Amino acid sequence: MRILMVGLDGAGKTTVLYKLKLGEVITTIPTIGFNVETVQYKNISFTVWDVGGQDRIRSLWRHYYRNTEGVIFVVDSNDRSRIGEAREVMQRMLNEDELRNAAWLVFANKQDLPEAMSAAEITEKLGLHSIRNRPWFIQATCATSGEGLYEGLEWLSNS
Amino acid sequence: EPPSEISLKNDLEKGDVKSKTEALKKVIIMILNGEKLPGLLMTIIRFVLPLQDHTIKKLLLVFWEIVPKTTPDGRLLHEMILVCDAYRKDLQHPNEFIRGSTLRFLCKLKEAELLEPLMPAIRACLEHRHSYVRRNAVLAIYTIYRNFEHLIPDAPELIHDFLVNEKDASCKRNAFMMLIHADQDRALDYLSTCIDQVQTFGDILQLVIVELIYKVCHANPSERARFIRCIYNLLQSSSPAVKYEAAGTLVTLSSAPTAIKAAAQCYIDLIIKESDNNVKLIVLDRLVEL
Amino acid sequence: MVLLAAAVCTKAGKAIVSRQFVEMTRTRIEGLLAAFPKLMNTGKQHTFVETESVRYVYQPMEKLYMVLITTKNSNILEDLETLRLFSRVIPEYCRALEENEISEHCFDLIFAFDEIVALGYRENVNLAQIRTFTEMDSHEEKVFRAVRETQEREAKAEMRRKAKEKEVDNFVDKLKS
Repeated sequence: MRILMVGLDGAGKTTVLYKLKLGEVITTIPTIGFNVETVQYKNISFTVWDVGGQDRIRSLWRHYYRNTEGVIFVVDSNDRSRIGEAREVMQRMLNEDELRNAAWLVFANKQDLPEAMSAAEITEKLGLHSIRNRPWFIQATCATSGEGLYEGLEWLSNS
Repeated sequence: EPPSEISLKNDLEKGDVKSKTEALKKVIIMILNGEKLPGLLMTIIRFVLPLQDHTIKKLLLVFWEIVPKTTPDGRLLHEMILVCDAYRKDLQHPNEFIRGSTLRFLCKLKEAELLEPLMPAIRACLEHRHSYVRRNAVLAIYTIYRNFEHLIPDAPELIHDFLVNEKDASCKRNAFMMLIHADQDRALDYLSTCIDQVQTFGDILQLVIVELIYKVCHANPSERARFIRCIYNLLQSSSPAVKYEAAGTLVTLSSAPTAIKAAAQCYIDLIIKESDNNVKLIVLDRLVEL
Repeated sequence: MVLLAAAVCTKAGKAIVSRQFVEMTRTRIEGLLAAFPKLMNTGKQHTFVETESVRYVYQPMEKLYMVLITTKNSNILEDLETLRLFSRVIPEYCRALEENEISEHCFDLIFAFDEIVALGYRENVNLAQIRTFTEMDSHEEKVFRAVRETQEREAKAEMRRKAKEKEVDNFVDKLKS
C-alpha cells in the first residue's frame, strides 16, 4: 500500500515520521521530498511518502497520482490555519477517484505542541465529516504522543 | 497496442536488481543511441528512493550524469530535489567511501537546486578523515569554480588556510592545482615558505608550480631572488621527470651562455642514459627549435 | 585533466570502449578520432605517433591497442607504465580479453578509468585494493549493523505496540655579470 503523509513536512511532520521510523526526530533539514519507509504489517508493507505540501511538491505529485491505499494526514494541531484552506484544496483529492481507495486516518499531531480542536471541530473543518465511501473513523496522535492508533489502522487494512 | 518497455518492467521484478541490471545494459545501449521513450522513469522513481542496489545506483546515477538532466521535463525531470534528499543523506552518509564515490560522481554532477544545501553538506564531508573524500571535493570544487564558482565565493583563501591544516601529499598536489587556478598569490605566499622544504618532497606537486611561474613573467617580472635561492636548489634535479622538466623550465627562463650550457648537459647525459627513442627525438625537436 | 579521453581499442578501425571525460561536442571529435584510429593511416609500425601536436598514444597489445591522447608535453615513462599497466589490469577487471567480457563489465571498466586516473594523475597501485574503494567498502556495514539493529529494536517493540494497540653562487655570479 501506498500511504501518504502530506502537509508540509519539515515541521515535524517529518518528526512524526522519524519518530516512527527510528524512534528519532527531524535530523534533516525540514523535508519537502518523498521520505520512504516501508513498514510491514499483514505484510502489506506500507510505503510511506512523507511529503511536504510545500509549494511545488504539493503542486506536483502526478506521478504519484496513481491509486492510493492508505491515508495519514499528519497534523499540526496548532495549525488550525491552513485547514479551511486545506478543505478548499482537499476537494480536488475528493475529486480524484484513486482517492476513494483507502479506509483512513487523519492523525492529529502536535497536541502537546500548543493545543488541538474538538475531534469533531476539525472533522467538519477539513471537510472530513462528509465521507463515507471510504471509511472514516478518526484518530488523534500528537508528535510526542499517540496510541490506539493502530486500532484505527487495524480496521483500516482490514477494510 | 502494448510495448517491451513493459517487458523490461516485469523482468526487473522477476530478478530484482539482477534483471534490472540487464535492463540497465539494454537501456544503456538504448540510451547510447540517444533513444528511449519515457515512462520507466516512473518505475525508477518508485522503487529507487526506497531501494539500495548500490552498483545499480551507480549505474543509474552515471546514466543520469552522462545523459542529460536539463531534460525537456525542465531542466530537471522535476524531482531533482526530492530524491536527492536520500542521496544527500548518502552524501551525508557517515559512510565515507559511499560519500566519496558520490563525490566522484558529484564532480561529474552539477545540478543546482540540489547543490545549495549540499554545499553545506559537502563542507561537512571535507572534515571526514578520509583523504579520498576530501580529494574528491577538490575536483568537485574545481567543477564549481567554472560552473558556479560564486556558489561558493570565499573559497580561495579558505582553501589556502585549509592547506595549512592539511598534510596529505596527494591532496596537496591537488590543492595546488586548483589553487593556482583560483589564484596563484596564495600559492606564492606559501611558495615563499616552502622554498627550502621542497627538496625533501615528492615531485608531483612540485611540477605544478613550474607551469604557473611561466605565464606571469612575459606579462611582467621583477621577482627573482627569492626564487633563485630555491632554483639553485632545484639545480640538483634528479628524477627523470624532474630532470626532464628541470632543464626544460630552465631554458624557458633563461638562455645565458651559461644557461645554454646547463641545460645542454642535462640533455646530453639524458640522452645517453636514454633509451626510448621516441623520447630522444622529441628533445631534438626542441633542440631543433633552439 | 591530462587526458580528455581514454579509449581502449581493438584493431577494428574501432576502439573497443571509451569514455569521454568532458562532453560538449559530439563523437565527431571522438567520432573523427575513431575513424582516424581505425584507418591507422596505413602507417607501418611504431607504438607512438603524435601528430599535429597531438599525441596519440597507444600500445598495441595484440590486436588491441590501448589509447590515450594528449597534445602538449609530458614525462614519458609514467605514461608507458600506464599503457602497459592497462595491459596488466584487464584480465582482472573485466576478465581476460574478448570484447564481450568487457561488454559485461563495462561499468567496471569505466569505473576503473576514473578510479585509476583522476584526470591524468596516477592514483594508486594494487588492483584488489582498487576494488575496495567502492562496491566493496567497510564503513557502511559497520554503521548498518548497529543502526539497523537499533531501529529494529524500536521496530520490534513497535511491533508489540502496534500489535496490541658555494656552487649556486658560481652560477649566480656568472649570470649576474
